[PDB]
Amino acid sequence: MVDAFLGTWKLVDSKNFDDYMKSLGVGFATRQVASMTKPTTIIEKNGDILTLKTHSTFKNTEISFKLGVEFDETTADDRKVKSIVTLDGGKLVHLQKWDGQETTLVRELIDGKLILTLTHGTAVCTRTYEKEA
Ligand SMILES: CCCCCCCCCCCCCCCCCC(=O)O
Repeated sequence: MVDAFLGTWKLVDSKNFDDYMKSLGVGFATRQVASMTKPTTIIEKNGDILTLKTHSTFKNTEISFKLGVEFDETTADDRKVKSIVTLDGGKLVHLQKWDGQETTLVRELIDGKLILTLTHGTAVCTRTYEKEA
């Protein structure tokens, strides 16, 4: 079940985000500001429809999806992708596909913290979120 993921979460640690963003071709100036941004992520559910909000002073996104059903997405860096999110080994696994490329955004609860692992190419970023509410 998804239920321990639900709520409001704040970024408290980030490792290799610049490498991940550079791998996606994000420009230097956007990486600069993103490296100093601390987002809030809000995860809500209504039945098997999940809504994932990511808020900040820089960029803001919102997606809604049905678990295990593909959806179109336009990412914070303006990639137009085909996406699917599923529970897999108790993790929320978000797979984005575009132009034959793939990136995964994997969320796992470890000791009450939500660990977001971002993989594109060889770049692996780990971001740790702490529960606000
Ligand atoms: C909405 C805020 C996202 C994080 C700061 C802006 C970064 C914009 C350029 C890179 C976007 C890459 C895809 C989205 C990464 C999501 C990271 C996260 O939720 O912590």
